[PDB]
Amino acid sequence: PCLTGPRTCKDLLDRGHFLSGWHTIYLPDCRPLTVLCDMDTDGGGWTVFQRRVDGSVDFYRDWATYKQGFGSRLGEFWLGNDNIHALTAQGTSELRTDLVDFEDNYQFAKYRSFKVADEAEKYNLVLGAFVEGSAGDSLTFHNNQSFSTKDQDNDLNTGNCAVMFQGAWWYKNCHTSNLNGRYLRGTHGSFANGINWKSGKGYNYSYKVSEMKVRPA
Amino acid sequence: PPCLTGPRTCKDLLDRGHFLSGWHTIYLPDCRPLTVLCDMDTDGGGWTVFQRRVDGSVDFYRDWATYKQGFGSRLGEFWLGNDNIHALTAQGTSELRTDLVDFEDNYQFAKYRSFKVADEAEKYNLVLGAFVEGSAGDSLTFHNNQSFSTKDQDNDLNTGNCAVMFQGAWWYKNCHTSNLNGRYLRGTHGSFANGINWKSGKGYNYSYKVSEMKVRPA
Amino acid sequence: PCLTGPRTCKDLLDRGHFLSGWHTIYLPDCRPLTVLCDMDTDGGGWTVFQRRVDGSVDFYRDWATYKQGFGSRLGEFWLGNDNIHALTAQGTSELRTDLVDFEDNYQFAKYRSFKVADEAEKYNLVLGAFVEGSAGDSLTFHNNQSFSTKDQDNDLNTGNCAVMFQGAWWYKNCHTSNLNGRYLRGTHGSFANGINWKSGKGYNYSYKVSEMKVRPA
Ligand SMILES: CC(=O)N[C@@H]1[C@@H](O)[C@H](O)[C@@H](CO)O[C@H]1O
Ligand SMILES: CC(=O)N[C@@H]1[C@@H](O)[C@H](O)[C@@H](CO)O[C@H]1O
Ligand SMILES: CC(=O)N[C@@H]1[C@@H](O)[C@H](O)[C@@H](CO)O[C@H]1O
Ligand SMILES: [Ca+2]
Ligand SMILES: [Ca+2]
Ligand SMILES: [Ca+2]
Repeated sequence: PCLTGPRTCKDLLDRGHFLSGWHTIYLPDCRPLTVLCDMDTDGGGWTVFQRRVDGSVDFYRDWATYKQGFGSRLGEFWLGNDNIHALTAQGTSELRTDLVDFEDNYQFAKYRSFKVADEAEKYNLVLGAFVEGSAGDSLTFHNNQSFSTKDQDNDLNTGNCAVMFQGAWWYKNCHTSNLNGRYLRGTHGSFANGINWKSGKGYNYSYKVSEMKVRPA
Repeated sequence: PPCLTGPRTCKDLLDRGHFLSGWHTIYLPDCRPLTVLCDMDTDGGGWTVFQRRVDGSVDFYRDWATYKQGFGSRLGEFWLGNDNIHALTAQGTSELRTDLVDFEDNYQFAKYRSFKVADEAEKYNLVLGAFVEGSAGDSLTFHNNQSFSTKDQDNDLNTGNCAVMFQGAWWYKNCHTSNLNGRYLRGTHGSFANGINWKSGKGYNYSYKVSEMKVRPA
Repeated sequence: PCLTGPRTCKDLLDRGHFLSGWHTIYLPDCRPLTVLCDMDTDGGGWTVFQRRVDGSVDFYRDWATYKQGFGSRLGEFWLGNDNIHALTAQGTSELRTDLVDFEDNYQFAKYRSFKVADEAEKYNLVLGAFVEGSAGDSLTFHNNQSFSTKDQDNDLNTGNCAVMFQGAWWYKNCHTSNLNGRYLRGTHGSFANGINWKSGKGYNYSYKVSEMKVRPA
């Protein structure tokens, strides 16, 4: 199947798959991966590597777990850092972030290009220009930063950001966005440890839905 | 353009011991593979679901193209696409079932001897057989023999645009007695007949919680 | 095909399926079966055979229907007794149960082993022994009874305990756990006919989430 197999959800849309769902694709080295395709948002063809929807999965996970990926196809997941690297290493994927609050308001953020490096470079975030988006730009702040988890500190803070904000991210000192934070359901008293996006609903409101997804430029 | 290679319907799949509802691949007429939702439970099981509404998560007020190719998500609401549905019902003779749930969790249903839609050439003309039964009453025969319409394709019998007037996409006459691709208005609504409505069921001013349209070989 | 594909969800996790979802496996007799793998909980690699989550599937069913299996891959289901049998047939696997109340508190129970008797010998519950559950042991009391359903009495009682409590279970005058009971959606005014587990919520409260699952040792 690797021969002439689809490489991204875009190929799958081009080839006539118009329903959002899980399909297998073939990574550059030919490894088959089953991924979530968003065929609807902003013209479709997006590969979704992060989804938050209901609080059912625990995102406070170690480096090994973020490495291989975790969660469920029936709901919330992180595709895996090795997987994300592979999806974004060769070519130019743009990045969309879709956000939904509990009052059912939708907001987004689109970036001109998105790439994460291999495990040897700490899954370094390399992020292109902010394009448009009502959610406002809350990821540029994180550009060119290593990824970190509770058991592996690569931040620019004297503490551990992933522990202080109970998540995992390309934290610097510490964060403006925190989509892998705890599912706190709306406004929360604690500071910045929920699924947050500063420019969007700020450090004190934890989104209901979060999706992170890539498409070839 | 039927495939003898493998399973042509959810019925075939049920027959080969697939007892759980879910997405499965069937083989249409030119052995074109399609992943479809099978209802393995309702009324003996083996129904292929081509329309599903559940939570209002997906926008159903879409244009011709979008309805032609299909839209939505396997995790939730979808319209299988008019090409797909035609392809599904062109060969043979399929029962149609409509299952409906209100927000008190009351179940209603309608059933029809046969259902097909013509190809795009003929505007996905609906061709419906006799009503068999159902607590929801018959709010579909009125639509027998009409072209499909969307908001950017008026093929109806009103001097206006039914799809715009009633925010949906359907085999609009002048205009309708069902509007299952209407807006998801959660129960009662004061607007007229622009919800997930079935006239003989909960009238023109109530929009259902769940709607499912499915076929099965007679 | 058969001699090269996985025979439990564990095998699939060892081959690098880190996300929970439906995958097909091959039983002892080479018949293929598509089962839900929990790749997440407790090291992952669990084949899930029962699942309650939203009360959308009628669990008030007969012998035949429990025999073949019923429900929706998208939601709630019973994998079916001769599958559950086929799975737990040759070898030995640990049963773990996972419960979640309508305020999002987690409770589980593990058992050294779990298997059901075949079509012939009714569906006799052959448990293992309790070992470390925050929801207590509400199943040891059921070890060694036949499965019974509204149309088949195999319990130790004058009336159908399954008709009494609208469930299907290894009953015996009567029950301490009613996982196939009704989804009475939390606090309820009838007795022992919800998705009940004594040690956990008592007899008049019905869980938000229930899952039973197995894994080799
Ligand atoms: C990928 C998929 O299944 N569809 C998601 C949907 O679940 C989400 O609620 C919304 C936010 O844009 O739309 C899509 O991103
Ligand atoms: C997976 C699926 O098809 N969904 C079920 C369907 O069996 C049925 O139409 C309806 C009640 O009839 O309940 C839905 O949730
Ligand atoms: C637990 C299980 O085996 N089922 C998965 C679970 O990992 C996930 O957290 C949940 C989300 O709805 O349901 C299923 O996708
Ligand atoms: Ca540090
Ligand atoms: Ca007109
Ligand atoms: Ca009895």
